[PDB]
Amino acid sequence: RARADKQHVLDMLFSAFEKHQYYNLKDLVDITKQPVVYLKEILKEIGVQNVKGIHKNTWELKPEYRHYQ
Repeated sequence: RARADKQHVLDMLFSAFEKHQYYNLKDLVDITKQPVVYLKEILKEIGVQNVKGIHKNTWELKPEYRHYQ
């Protein structure tokens, strides 16, 4: 089903995370005009969230169990 985008979308995340350890939702959509709700679900399973000074929305691929490399 939409898992094709999932595997292909992770490649885009690694490229984006390759330039910086943190990325907000707005930055991720510019890299992929795919529905955020779809991106958030992928980030929800392996991603993480962090609020900072001005509640900066950031996300990080949780590497705790990425057997895939």
